[PDB]
Amino acid sequence: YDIQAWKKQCEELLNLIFQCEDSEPFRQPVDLLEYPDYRDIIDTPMDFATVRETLEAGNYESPMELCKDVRLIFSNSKAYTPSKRSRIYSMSLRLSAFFEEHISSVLSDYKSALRFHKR
Ligand SMILES: CC(=O)NCc1cn[nH]c1
Repeated sequence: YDIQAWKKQCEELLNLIFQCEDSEPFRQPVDLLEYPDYRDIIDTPMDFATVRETLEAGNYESPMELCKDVRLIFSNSKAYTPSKRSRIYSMSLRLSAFFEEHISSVLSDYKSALRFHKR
């Protein structure tokens, strides 16, 4: 029933993601000195520290908005990878599976709480 519960649930899931070794390439913005052509390929950079800061600033209205930015981290990795067998891209796929497994109930609970509110 709780329309606000998603926020702390997302904070806890972000804490788990930061503990995951697979998140290391995605914890901070991609370094443009390390990858000079990054912005030629990627229009909208995204990373987990930016997601956490947006959440903590009260700049997400719903977990769907947070989920769209997290999914953008993964699609950027897929777009930038020179190979589907690359190390960083392979880490992104495992991390994506972990994220999707955990975000599912957060989204379902939120949508059901909002439907109850508007009943
Ligand atoms: C496949 C890919 O995303 N390469 C760029 C990168 C390097 N560290 N984090 C991202």
